[PDB]
Amino acid sequence: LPSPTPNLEIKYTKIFINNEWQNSESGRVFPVYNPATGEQVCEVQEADKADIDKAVQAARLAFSLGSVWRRMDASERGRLLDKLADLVERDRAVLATMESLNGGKPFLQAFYVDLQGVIKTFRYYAGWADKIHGMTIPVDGDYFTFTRHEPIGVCGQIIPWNFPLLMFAWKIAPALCCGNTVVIKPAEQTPLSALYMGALIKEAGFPPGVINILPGYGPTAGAAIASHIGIDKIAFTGSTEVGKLIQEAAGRSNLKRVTLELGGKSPNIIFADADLDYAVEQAHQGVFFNQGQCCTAGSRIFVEESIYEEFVRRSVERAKRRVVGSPFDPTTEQGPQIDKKQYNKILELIQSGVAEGAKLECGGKGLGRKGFFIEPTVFSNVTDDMRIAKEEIFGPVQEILRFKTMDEVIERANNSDFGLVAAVFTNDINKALTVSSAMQAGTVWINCYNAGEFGLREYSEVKTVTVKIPQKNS
Amino acid sequence: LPSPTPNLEIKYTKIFINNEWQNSESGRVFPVYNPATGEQVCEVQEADKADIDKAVQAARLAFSLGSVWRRMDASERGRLLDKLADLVERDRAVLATMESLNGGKPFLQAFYVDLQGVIKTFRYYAGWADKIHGMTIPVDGDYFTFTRHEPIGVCGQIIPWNFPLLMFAWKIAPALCCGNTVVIKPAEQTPLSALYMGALIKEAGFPPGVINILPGYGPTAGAAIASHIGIDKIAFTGSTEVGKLIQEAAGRSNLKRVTLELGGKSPNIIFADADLDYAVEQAHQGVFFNQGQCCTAGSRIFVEESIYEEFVRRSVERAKRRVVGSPFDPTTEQGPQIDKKQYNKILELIQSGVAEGAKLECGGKGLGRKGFFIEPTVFSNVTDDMRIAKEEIFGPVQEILRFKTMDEVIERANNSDFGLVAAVFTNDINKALTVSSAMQAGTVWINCYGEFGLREYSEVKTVTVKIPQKNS
Amino acid sequence: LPSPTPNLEIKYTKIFINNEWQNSESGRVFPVYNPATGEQVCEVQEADKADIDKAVQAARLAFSLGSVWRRMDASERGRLLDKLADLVERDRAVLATMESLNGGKPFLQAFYVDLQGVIKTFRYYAGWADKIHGMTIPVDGDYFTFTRHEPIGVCGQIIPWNFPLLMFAWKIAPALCCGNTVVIKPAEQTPLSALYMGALIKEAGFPPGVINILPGYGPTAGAAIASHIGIDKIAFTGSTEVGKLIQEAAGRSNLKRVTLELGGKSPNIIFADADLDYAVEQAHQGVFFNQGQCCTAGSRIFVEESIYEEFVRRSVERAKRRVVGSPFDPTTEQGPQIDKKQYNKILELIQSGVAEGAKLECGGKGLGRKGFFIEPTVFSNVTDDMRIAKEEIFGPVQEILRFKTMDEVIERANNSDFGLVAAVFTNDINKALTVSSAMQAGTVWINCYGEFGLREYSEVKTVTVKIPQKNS
Amino acid sequence: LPSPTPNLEIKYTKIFINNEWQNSESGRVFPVYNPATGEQVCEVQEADKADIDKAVQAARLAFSLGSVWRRMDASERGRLLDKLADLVERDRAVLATMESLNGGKPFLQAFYVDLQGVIKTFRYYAGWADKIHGMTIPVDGDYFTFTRHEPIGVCGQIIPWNFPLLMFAWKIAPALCCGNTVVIKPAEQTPLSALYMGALIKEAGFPPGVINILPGYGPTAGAAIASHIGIDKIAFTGSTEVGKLIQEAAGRSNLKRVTLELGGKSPNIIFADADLDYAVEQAHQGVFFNQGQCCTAGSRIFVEESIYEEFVRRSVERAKRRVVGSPFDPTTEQGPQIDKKQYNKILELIQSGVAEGAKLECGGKGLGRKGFFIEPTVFSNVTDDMRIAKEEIFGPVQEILRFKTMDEVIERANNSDFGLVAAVFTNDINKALTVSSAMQAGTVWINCYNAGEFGLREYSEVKTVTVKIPQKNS
Repeated sequence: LPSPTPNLEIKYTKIFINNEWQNSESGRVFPVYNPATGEQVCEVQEADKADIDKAVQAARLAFSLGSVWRRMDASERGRLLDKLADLVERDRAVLATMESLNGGKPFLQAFYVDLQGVIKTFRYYAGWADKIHGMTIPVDGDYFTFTRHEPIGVCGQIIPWNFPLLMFAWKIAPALCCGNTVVIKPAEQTPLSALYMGALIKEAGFPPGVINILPGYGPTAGAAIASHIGIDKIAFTGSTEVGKLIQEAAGRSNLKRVTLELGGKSPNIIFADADLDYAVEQAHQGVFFNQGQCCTAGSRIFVEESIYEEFVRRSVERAKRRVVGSPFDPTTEQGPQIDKKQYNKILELIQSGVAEGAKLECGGKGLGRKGFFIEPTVFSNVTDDMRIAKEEIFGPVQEILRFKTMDEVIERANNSDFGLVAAVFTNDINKALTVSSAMQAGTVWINCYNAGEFGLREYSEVKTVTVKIPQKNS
Repeated sequence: LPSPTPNLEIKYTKIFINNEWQNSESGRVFPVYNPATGEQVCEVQEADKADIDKAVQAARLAFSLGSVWRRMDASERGRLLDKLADLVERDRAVLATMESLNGGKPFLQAFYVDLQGVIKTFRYYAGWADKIHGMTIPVDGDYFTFTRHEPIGVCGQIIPWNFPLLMFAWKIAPALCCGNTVVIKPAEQTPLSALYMGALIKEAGFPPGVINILPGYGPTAGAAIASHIGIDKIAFTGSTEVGKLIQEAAGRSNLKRVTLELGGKSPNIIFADADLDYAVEQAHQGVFFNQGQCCTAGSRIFVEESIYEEFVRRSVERAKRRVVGSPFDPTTEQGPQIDKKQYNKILELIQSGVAEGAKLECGGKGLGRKGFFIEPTVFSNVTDDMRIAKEEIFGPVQEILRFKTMDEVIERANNSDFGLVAAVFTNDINKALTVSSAMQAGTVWINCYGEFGLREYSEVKTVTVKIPQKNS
Repeated sequence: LPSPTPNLEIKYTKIFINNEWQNSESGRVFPVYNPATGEQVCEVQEADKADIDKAVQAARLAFSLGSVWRRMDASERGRLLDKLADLVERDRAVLATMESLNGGKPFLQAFYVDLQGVIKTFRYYAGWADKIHGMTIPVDGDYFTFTRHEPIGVCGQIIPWNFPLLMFAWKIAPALCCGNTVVIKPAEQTPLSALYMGALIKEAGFPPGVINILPGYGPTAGAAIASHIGIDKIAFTGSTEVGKLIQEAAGRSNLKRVTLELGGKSPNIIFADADLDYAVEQAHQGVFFNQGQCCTAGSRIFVEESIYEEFVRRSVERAKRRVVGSPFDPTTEQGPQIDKKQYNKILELIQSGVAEGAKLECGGKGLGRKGFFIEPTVFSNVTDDMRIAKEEIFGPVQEILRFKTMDEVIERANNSDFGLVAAVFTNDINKALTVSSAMQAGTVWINCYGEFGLREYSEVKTVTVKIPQKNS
Repeated sequence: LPSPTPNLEIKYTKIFINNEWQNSESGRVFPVYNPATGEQVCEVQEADKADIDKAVQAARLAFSLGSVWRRMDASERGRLLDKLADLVERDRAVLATMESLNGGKPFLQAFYVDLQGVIKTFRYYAGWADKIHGMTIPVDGDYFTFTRHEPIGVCGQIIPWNFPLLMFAWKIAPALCCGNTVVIKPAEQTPLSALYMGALIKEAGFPPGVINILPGYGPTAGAAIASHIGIDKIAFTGSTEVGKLIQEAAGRSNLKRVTLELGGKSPNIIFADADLDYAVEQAHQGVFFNQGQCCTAGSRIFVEESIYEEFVRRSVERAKRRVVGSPFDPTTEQGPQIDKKQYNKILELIQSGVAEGAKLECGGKGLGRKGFFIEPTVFSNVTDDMRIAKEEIFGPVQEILRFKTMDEVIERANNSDFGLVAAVFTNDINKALTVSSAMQAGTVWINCYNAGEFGLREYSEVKTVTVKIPQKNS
């Protein structure tokens, strides 16, 4: 029975470089708004190219070949990750309050899902730190070769406003596990949760310069990370046309390793043989989750002709009963959207689909004054060539499409540019295997929908050393 | 459209040690029988303690630090294996013939199944040779520790008569892959296909003393290996009673590494939702394949009450039409059993099932004089406590058991001592996953009937170095 | 500057089954001896066959398919291991005091060496719990195979008195990491450290029956674990002549998986180019550590003819300055031996070498009454054929041997039967690399003194599914 | 005692697409020169955007879900690679000769060094084909998650003239092992060895469109690949500034996965305790191997002050006796350089080094009229700031520098941009392990220089599939 901490103070507003709280070099300060009311919560220092340069120097130094962070036993790098989890657990009440206040997401969801995840992953990568193994290879001739997994160096990290803390956790944890020093840039709307983490990082005992958090805008602070000559690696996560400018700015600078976690459609495929009670509810929480604005989920839903009639009826009854309101209110399932820019971008696409063919089953407009609330929207009779089908909506809007054969859904769901996640609902083995295997998706869910070892391969680099031996034996 | 080689000659009948063909120290010679007629095929040299002693010395020398086989590149070890597959591929006709003539298994099945598995295995492990990797561990303090995966040494191997050539492959390939030297003992009844591999091993250009093949009996040849003080490792496969005698005789000698591969019942589970036409056929092939005498097979088939009536009625029609006769004859599905000992042991168990309540649907008796043929047998209304249910029959006899709930079969199929393989037939995801996860078995097949293989043939040697200063 | 807890009373002296403190079924209670003074510390419940049976049934239940220990997320098995480490860290002073009083080992070594290891391993295996991965294999035909790494079941564990708590930690941690239930048997002389862990186990929040501790003798409680039909695996550590009886008892029982961790010599090799200051100190601590009685270390040390003269001089001065006395006294380097049985067995072998050829440089006799104290001993001019060289001494006695060439040591050090640990001291790359590779050993240390461990505590399960059409 | 095939017939000169020899779409034909004499060997069909378009369509068809190459067993992909190695082995004489005649490499070196590498690589990846394993993860909750390793798709590969046939094998083999399809572009100066491989690809019985070979120029054929909207992945190896244009043009088209393999300096470090006879020989064959023009090689050598006098005196005697001449002649150690463009670029850098202080011990000038022979060159008393030290000379020019302490060389050798390969010569363990660990390189050789699993990680993409189960047990 946990509840949000009243009179929440935003104590940490300064830039975190080299374990020190510093002001901005220009002196400029940007505003952070509560999306639930529109009201300004506080002000945060605005980092720029000058601020990045200080943060890279701090991270580069913290990484040199005599550093506290390099002399450290790998097992202890996990220990500082494990103690970080303790602090996130201790301050579970207040971090979720920030994530509910700043992000907009309901409080109970921030406590039971988001932070649970945040805590889980830190403990996970704490376990990995002293288990990243290389190999010994029996190459030809009188030689003996082996490999070390070693840290890349200074890692630029840019995240969005979707899951400010989870994105922070999913990017910080793997990097430190492998022995890197991090220069991170949280979203211009949601830097608060990332900023509080700075206090826990200092408290957990992370060597100075290891993690530098720089709040600010994208084309300013973020583009400075992408074009920085002293950064070894960038890891971006967000939108496609911003992602295209990242790899471009990297190739002209110092050819830093680029990793992108871009958006893209995510089709749910629901067959007739699946149980209706579970299939409807899991697909409803797979579109509307976190107000609908997440790259991990997908609004696109393909339903079989036989159960299409019943599916719509079940869906509309979940939308007419979904509680939408205050993020601090324990009854609310849905919160507000992030931006005025976002609020308007969704309505544009809703009113696109209205005049384009699809049937407005429920909702459509905004809920009312203050915040960026949109009443739950469900569309029926959606086709592939519609604007709502190609460009995915990033809000509380779900599309219900009709399908006949198994070969039909495969080619219709696969029709997407780089980036796909799949979700099948079946009790037929042969159907599930066929669909999951033919999906051109990174991740395929079967009878579920909610969002490892390969994760840390992008945060360490191979180093193959070979030695001449006097005589080789097997 | 392949066919057996007419007027086959068994050219290789001597002991294979150090790439030479040697006569037995005693001079004694044992017979090898054609299980389809009872006729004597040929006479093979009989290995004993003396003969095993010479074989170990050949393998110990081939494993020494200066040796060609140790100095050799890992990639070359796989090269030789790949050449061995080549030679088998070329002689696929005659090897299948030997396997058929000696082992009873019908020719086409030994060609397209057994030898396909032989060729593929050598090909597979040929690829593993230079890809056995150790690791580098980041251990606390100013240290750097790495592991080498190194061959154990002389590996003693004893196989049954189930799949004479396949069992030979499955044992030789991984051991040679890791760079060991072998002393192998093929079952007394079926040594022929193993001894031909002797020739191809020399022809492929394997260093002398790497593979030593010794035909002979169990308590003479086999037990000499298990008790031998100069053998580093033993890998046995066969009956449980003999397996218990392996580990006991190994512990009282040098404490050599033991890998047993014993029998054990294998339950086929068939739910109502699965397709009948496929289920009946694959479960039929799950019991009757290779004359029923295989450790990998499972005689007991559980069928959901709903389809039980139809399943038995289908299962009889596949046994009434099952062509049983000459292995060389291209039409025959079922060859003869291996032994008089086996032929009698099966018949005994059938008349147990008859006089204990189970319904003899078809078969039950032997076919005719000469050979060891048993006509296909289906038992209906079989319960768990019956003699035929507990001890698994090693022949062409299938049991069909009634089951009600899912919770029932899981407990009932779990109720075995140590040997388990599973087989489920379902179209339900939740049913197939919840059964496969709950089933206490080594392998579980769903709607049908590697790397971890070579872990038993190499030993880890972890080396740690003291470094001046540690950096990540 | 940590101190032993003054009036340490043994609170936990009962048998730990199913998270409850139960008495002995027989009612008999055995005494525990302080090796520092010879006094009786306390009395502990003597477990027997009937005590084993209850513990097995308790561990079997906590492992059944519906159990809380089986439904538990693997990451949360890591959570209970990591929480256990906390409790050891919190009671670090208390548990080190028990290990010093009962084991005999100096308190500071118990706090900084023994218990640090204990904590570190519980933190290391906590991390592995949800990282034990199987694999997906692209096999031929329209199929899809994957492997599951699953717990074995009930695991019997028997450890010596060498590092009572470390041995407990090194055996408990991996087993639980893989989801097993453990029945462990600590040494008759050192059960106290193990039983206190029982209190930390229940406090940590381990499900009832998951870990069962049983204190007592060898042929009683130990053999009963070995010959138990309900135990799926045994893991023994100790002497070689008891390990031989373990495999035999297992093979005549239920053929449970056997893992033996037996003794065997551990040669140090010291070349002329090595740093004399570092080499003398590390080889001295490579014999005398934990009063000499450790299977992980080794008494025999080969020194090159060039530096042989100086080595003896440096070696005798480190023994003449080594303070021996009370384990609670912070100044003491060496404690007493464990037993009257041990004390006598060491002196027997000392005076053996005196009359056999080796020169008594120092030590030789005991220190006196109360406790089993032996003064540090060094023997010069030792050959391979001596009784002290073959049968390794398990006490505070080091041999110093002479070697001429490189090919000499490798043959002389290799000459051992099953069980070796090497240690090289060199600043020549080609010398170190050729010595460490040619050494027939399980572990080799260069200029000093994991993942593969948890494989013996899990079993592979391959599941293969038939698919409509296979694509790469 | 092997020999080159006299009166060599260059039979294969056309474009290779769908196992069919096609003339160029434009019709144009470009010349291929013998670098030993300057004389024109033959005329090859000139590929361009039009030519590439067809090749991609062939590759895409060979990759579709129905295709033979897709339905094929993993082991049968290994079978084809092994048969290709068989055929290379049979044709070892002509493939070496083609390499020797076209690339300028001395025949006996090309037979025993290069083609041993070509054969051994096809053999090696044949073995990997059916051993690309995924995982099964024990993820929290009632779920079962497994991963597949699946092929990416159509792979675009561009290679240089350094090792025309080794580079071919090194790109083809891993990509084919993982089940991809290939569009490969050999260097304009050495396409012959790669084109001949076309015939052997068809002969081995590779499905049509699995390997499409296109000989041609960079800006035409090469750049058509990096821009194509239907190529999933690109692997480039060559010069840095061409690589900078690859990652950029890939990010402007379809965000295809980019793997670069650029050059860069490679420092040899020789300590006093090392054996002079072996060290001088291996460091000499380090620089001068394959006419000094290989990214794997390293021109700059640091020699300890104590032995510096002897090392020069030893190196000057090894260069004076180094027989340079005709590649077909068995005696010759060194062939000609590949280009007039390359020949000129090396000479420029030499007289740069002469005019900058360094001591010209031997060589400097070219050898004669016809071909592009430069006589073995040794520079003495070189410093870090010099033009020859920063930019690596891609020819037969070695540089010998002096150093005082271990700390000095580690800093001096680490001072490089991106690419690095190290080679230490010592008999001291503490010296070797300190340097090998501290060196900011990818590969480090100890006491040698010379000619795995991590190779195929770049040619397949992970696919996680998670299943919801009724109840989870251990």
